[PDB]
Order: sequence, then structure tokens, then C-alpha cells
Amino acid sequence: SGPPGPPGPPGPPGARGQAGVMGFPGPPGPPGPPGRAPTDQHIKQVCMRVIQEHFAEMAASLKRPD
Amino acid sequence: SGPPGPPGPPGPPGARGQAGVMGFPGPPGPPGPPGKEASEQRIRELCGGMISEQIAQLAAHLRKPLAPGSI
Amino acid sequence: GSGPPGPPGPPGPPGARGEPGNIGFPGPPGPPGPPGRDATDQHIVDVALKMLQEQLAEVAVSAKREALGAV
Repeated sequence: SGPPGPPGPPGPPGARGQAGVMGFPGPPGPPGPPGRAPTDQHIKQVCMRVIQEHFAEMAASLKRPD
Repeated sequence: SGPPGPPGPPGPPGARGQAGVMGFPGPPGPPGPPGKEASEQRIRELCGGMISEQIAQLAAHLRKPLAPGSI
Repeated sequence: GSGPPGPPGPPGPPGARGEPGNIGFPGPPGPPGPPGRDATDQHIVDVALKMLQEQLAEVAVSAKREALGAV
């Protein structure tokens, strides 16, 4: 005989969930800056160098009308 | 005596799992494109005159002067 | 008649398992690539030499045609 006892305590917390998935990797970086193109002044300077390194050749052809 | 009391209620849900870590960095980008070459036309524009002038100057040096130039 | 109330009941069952962890954030982009290669001087050199060859050849043509009166 007698009334049931008091209710038991709440149960223990459930198990912890699994770790989350790693994020996707990032995209590739942008392509680099373009290489440099010749300026007008740079073009002129190369032509000047070529001419100056070819005076002997120029002179050979300037005698040729003889 | 009376019987044991009823069971307690269920325990709370377990904690959420550890957060996923951040993704890897992406790779470096590729090299930029090559510099654009000057056109042959623009080279002829910039250098035609100096070639002509130096040719005429050398012809005078050699005492073989050319047909007269343009004014 | 009545005996005493029973003892306290047992603990309730364990709570539900927790959820999986939150999704990781995306990784950063990679760095920009290295600079592209600069245009080299060769294309300019090549055209300059062609112009020189052309203009020098024209000196001989002019001299010859001057003598002929066919310029």
C-alpha cells in the first residue's frame, strides 16, 4: 500500500552532435597585372640604339652608288 | 509502501556539434597577360624620320650627299 | 491502510543527440598572380633594321633613277 513516490529527475543531456563540415576553399586569385607595353619614347630609344650600332653598315650602302 | 514514482522527463537535447572550420585559401591567380607589342606601323611612324636624317648626315660625312630632303 | 509514499522515480531518459555543427565559411581567394612579362625590344629592333635596309636600298635606286631621269 501507498501512493507512488515523487517523479524522478530529468534525464541527462543528449550526446553532442558531430562536427560540422569545413567550408569550401576560396576561388583562385585574379590574374596578375599585364606586362608593360613600349611607350613612344621607348620605341624611339630602341631605334636610336639600332641606328647608332649600324653606322658601319649604313656607310657601306651609302658608297654603293659608286 | 507505494511504488517508485514515475521517471523524470527526458534530458535536454545534446549540444550542437563543433562548427565547421573555414575553407582553405584559393591558389594564386595566374600571371597577367604579356605586354602588347608595338605595331610595325607605329614603329615606322616614330622611327622613319630619324633613320632618314641620320642617313643624310652620314652621307655628308662620307662626302656622298644624297638627293635633297623635304623642306 | 496506507504504507508511505514510494521512493522517487528513476531519471528520465537521455535527451536527443545534438545536431551536427554549423557549416564552415568559404575560404579567402588566393592572391593575384605575378605580373605578366613585359614586351621585349626585339619586335622594335626587327622593324628598325627592316626600315634601315629599305631606306639604304632606296638610296641606290634613287641614284640610278636620277641618272636615267626616271624618278
